[PDB]
Amino acid sequence: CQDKVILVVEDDYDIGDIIENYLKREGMSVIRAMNGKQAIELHASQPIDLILLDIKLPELNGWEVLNKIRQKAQTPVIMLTALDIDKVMALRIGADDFVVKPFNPNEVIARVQAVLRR
Repeated sequence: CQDKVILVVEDDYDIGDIIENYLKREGMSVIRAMNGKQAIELHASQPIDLILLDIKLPELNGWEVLNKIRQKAQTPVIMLTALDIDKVMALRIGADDFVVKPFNPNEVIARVQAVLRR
């Protein structure tokens, strides 16, 4: 999975930093988006292999963020979620996946690598 590019969409800087270093130490490249507008822009401009998307974003509803991206490409997504909207989350299995908050960062690496392999 070396050189695969992961878009990490997360408003909390420390959680994003934890995810980033775990992904980079496994050999992946990381691009950080702090909100949904940034996610849409960076997904449009960079070759992204997988999006890690926190549902809790400051202004946009994070499912319409996914919806907006999905109208464009079928880029794999792993949602970071607290587990409301249980249905739309079961929906994604699917090729996609989710990680429940709070999480062990090792779970993120495991699920990213699995989704990429599929």
